Amino acid sequence: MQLRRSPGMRPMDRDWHQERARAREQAYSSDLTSQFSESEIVKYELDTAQIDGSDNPRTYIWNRTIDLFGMNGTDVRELRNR
Amino acid sequence: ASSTPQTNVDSMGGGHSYQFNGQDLTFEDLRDIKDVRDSGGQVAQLMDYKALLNFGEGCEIHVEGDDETKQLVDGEPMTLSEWLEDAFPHLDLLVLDLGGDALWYPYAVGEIQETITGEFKEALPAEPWTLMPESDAQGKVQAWHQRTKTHGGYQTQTLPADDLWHIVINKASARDEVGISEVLRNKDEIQAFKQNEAAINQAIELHGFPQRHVKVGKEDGAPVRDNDLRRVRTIFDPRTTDANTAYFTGQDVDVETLEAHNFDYSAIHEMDMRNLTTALGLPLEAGNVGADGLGSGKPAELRFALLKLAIKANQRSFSVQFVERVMRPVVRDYSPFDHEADIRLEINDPLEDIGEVADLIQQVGDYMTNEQVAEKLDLPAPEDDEVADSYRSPADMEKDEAGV
Amino acid sequence: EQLLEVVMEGRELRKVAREASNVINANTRVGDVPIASDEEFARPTGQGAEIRDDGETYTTVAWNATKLTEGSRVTDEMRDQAMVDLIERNIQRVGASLENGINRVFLTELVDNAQNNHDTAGSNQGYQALNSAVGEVDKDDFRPDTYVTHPDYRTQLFNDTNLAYANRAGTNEVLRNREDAPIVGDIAGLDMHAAMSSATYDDGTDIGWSGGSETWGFSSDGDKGAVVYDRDNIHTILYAPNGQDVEIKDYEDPIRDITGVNGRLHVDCQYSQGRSSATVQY
Amino acid sequence: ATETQGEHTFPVEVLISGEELRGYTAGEALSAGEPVYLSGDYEVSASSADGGEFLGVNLYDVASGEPVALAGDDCEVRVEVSEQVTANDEILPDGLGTFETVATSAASAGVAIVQEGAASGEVCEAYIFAVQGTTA
Amino acid sequence: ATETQGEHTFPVEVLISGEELRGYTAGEALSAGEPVYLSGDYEVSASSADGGEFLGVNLYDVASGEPVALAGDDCEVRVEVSEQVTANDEILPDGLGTFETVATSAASAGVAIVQEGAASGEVCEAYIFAVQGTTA
Ligand SMILES: [K+]
Ligand SMILES: [K+]
Ligand SMILES: [Mg+2]
Ligand SMILES: [Mg+2]
Ligand SMILES: [Mg+2]
Ligand SMILES: [Mg+2]
Ligand SMILES: [Mg+2]
Ligand SMILES: [Mg+2]
Ligand SMILES: [Mg+2]
Ligand SMILES: [Mg+2]
Ligand SMILES: [Mg+2]
Repeated sequence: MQLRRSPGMRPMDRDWHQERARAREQAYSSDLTSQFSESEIVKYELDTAQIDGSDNPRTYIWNRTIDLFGMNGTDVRELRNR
Repeated sequence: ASSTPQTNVDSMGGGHSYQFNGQDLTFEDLRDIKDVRDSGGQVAQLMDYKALLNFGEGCEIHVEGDDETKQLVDGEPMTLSEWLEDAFPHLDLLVLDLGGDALWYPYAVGEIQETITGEFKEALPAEPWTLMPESDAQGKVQAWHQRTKTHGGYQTQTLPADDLWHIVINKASARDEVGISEVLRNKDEIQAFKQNEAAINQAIELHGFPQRHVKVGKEDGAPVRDNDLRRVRTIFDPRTTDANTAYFTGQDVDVETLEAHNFDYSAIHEMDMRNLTTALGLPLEAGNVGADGLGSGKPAELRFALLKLAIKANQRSFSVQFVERVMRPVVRDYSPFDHEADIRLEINDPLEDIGEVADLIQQVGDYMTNEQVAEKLDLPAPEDDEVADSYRSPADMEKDEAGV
Repeated sequence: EQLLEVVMEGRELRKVAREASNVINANTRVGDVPIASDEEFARPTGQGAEIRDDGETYTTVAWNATKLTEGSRVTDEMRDQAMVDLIERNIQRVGASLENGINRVFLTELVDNAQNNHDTAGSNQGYQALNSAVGEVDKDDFRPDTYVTHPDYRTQLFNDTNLAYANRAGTNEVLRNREDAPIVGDIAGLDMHAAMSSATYDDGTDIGWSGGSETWGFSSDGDKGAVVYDRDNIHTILYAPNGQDVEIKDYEDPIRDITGVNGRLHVDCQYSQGRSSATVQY
Repeated sequence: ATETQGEHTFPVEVLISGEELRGYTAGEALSAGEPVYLSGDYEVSASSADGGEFLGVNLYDVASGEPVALAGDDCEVRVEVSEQVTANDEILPDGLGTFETVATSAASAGVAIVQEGAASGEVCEAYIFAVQGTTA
Repeated sequence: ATETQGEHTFPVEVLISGEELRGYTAGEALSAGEPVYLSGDYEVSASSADGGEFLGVNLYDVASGEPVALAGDDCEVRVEVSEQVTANDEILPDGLGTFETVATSAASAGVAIVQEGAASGEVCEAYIFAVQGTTA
């Protein structure tokens, strides 16, 4: 008998996909204990997700405190040479 | 030029594998269409109204120069139209079934059937959710792949495209032989509709009704425990209460109310319906919803023009394919007539105002032959060819002949 | 955009028993097939002497079909939130598990109760082993028409120069299409081939199953790697209370948010004449 | 508790049969298949090594304080054993997240009976037939 | 086990109530109403005397190697006793295919409670409340 939280069932759950994707987009690093709830780490099996901050758009978008040139909001992975 | 196409088509790939496209759909996607169709409620009723508008008004068969076809079929004369009307006795039902299927699914599909003697029996539809086409490098259907429920699972076969027939209403391009499901095309709008319906129903249960909240004890006073609340719950139990119950208390009992928390579920329902009806191309009125300034005048005339144009486009698309891929093969293989004849199948317009057509005839009948009048009026032409061909009324000639 | 709406399949075992044996759709879960005695020789006698009796004696092979079952239970919270139809997936799995069940019952009877054996002792394991095994059955006055084969045996057989060389096979089909070649189903007088999976035979290592007498395989001293037999003399007896065949039912719990799918079939497998069958041994 | 199939590791479904699913608060972080006992009011924690600490097996991984589904007694379960076991052996929570036999333990009665035998570190199939608490 | 009506003998229905019906292979030929225990992987055999050997009662007659349905914990059953029994007696397998009282046996704990008394060699009605395995 399988509940939605049961270990053999997690890959069938739409929310397990959605929250793992959403976790990768929120993180700045692989340090899960710092960034997430113990509940999220267990429920979405975040040890197994390749969380490292590389999939977060704010890693690449410039957001300098003083901007005289409208440079903020440019994403480096969208330039000519990326 | 050339005798085979020399532009390529997108319509080739790794079969029913793990990629996503409108022609690359799986048997699971076909059963997903079937589940939306089966499960009823508002979504199914709208798509049934769409089928009834396009195909529910019935049909007529024409042959250009029909009388010239006159030939003995079985010791008695028929024309090709008379033979087709005997070959397809219940064509009004068949057109509604196939026309319905071809709106829901990417295609309607079926078989020719013979008697044991080998005379034509019927065109027999097949369950479209069970069948998918296999296509060549130029997008033409080579084989049909079927899977169906069987004792303990699914039973599978392949059939040659040479002895099925299929019809496509919705297409990605005029080159597309596989077509598009309007259900799968608009699946997001269908999901959004169903989610908001569930959300409204749940919200009505929680929030649509007031609820009693008895608070017990003085504020900053002695605490009241669960066993103490049990003896209070007994006094105010809603199952035991009746409309004109009165209450007597000390100062430290408060009968508060969770009010019904007003939200405009009517406007949410109207918004969902406006989204879904327009997604399915129906007028808003098909969903039992209306709007200001759209009920009359040029604003009404336009939306009904758009609807009638949409219907004509579907009707012609179906009519041509049914004649070319069902009727002509049946004439060719089971009939003494010429299959290259100018057969037409025309499907009736669902929204004709007979009273407007009648008033048109009053105004300009003086410029129409009696047969043209009979056609517009939807009646058989006169039995006498000069009467049929003449312009002035059959009654107006008949009263003059009575003058002889 | 939306995530991948897909599941990748596991290993699928080869299912052949319904084709590779005589199938009886029994009216009862237990029953009997009647068997006649062997042919004899009319005895010499003098003139005017009494003709002695030696009439046809009979016996039976009993069938005793066992309910194979497989089941699954899932919460409606999971069923509603699934990537794909979980009930369709569990239906397909349950159906597959019962077909695999039939094939285990069939193959275990087929291998254990075949009354003849050809021991290859290594050496000539290809066409010569099939011809020798037909010889063993022919020597008991039956004629086989089918063979059942392990993956190891298939690999040996398709390395045999008598099949792998177009000159020697008379066609290049075995070299081109291997198992799908028409010669592979038309060899040594056998007009059918039934390619089995390795896991099919009952080792007794699987839960709820207690093993057969042999080792099924073709890669170590004493393994049985093929069976050459008469398809009309091995019976697969299927019984179902509510139809001809496997029944799947959709359970829904009276109280909890639980749904499930359960399949069942009753199967037995029995030789009519075990002498009509020979195993091939490594 | 894990099954290997080629490259892949699959979690075994813990509950084979039964409907004695019952919900408790996790007193600590717990993982699927662990034996647990009552540690506070409706609160369950991982069982210690001998008698008197068993209510059921945890069905899914939980953080501390989350609600836990247990398979109680009257259930058949797939469980990891820390030692060799055989059919008819009574087994008991081991203190290590596994079970072990009553014969090995300091106790004299089990909580489950082995239906299918298993080696040390393998998955056994067993029927849970009893709970154990504080008798003093 | 049998009941008599006029000249006729009828088989008794071994099960009165309960849903705890479970499937095993028979390790030998068994008769309906016999107490049985695990003797191999999912394999059951007739219980010997004095405890440590009871999973349930066999529900219908079987030959060796056939699948047997068995009633266990939470079932209420009609079973033949070896000796006189009374309501509230604890009973356990006798080693003879019957049950007997704990009081008569060398054991100290039973497996079923007698709900309706019976004389020697006839059917009592009893509720099965426990299983017994190898504790060593
Ligand atoms: K110890
Ligand atoms: K004794
Ligand atoms: Mg106070
Ligand atoms: Mg019989
Ligand atoms: Mg005589
Ligand atoms: Mg004789
Ligand atoms: Mg012989
Ligand atoms: Mg090839
Ligand atoms: Mg149960
Ligand atoms: Mg009960
Ligand atoms: Mg119980």
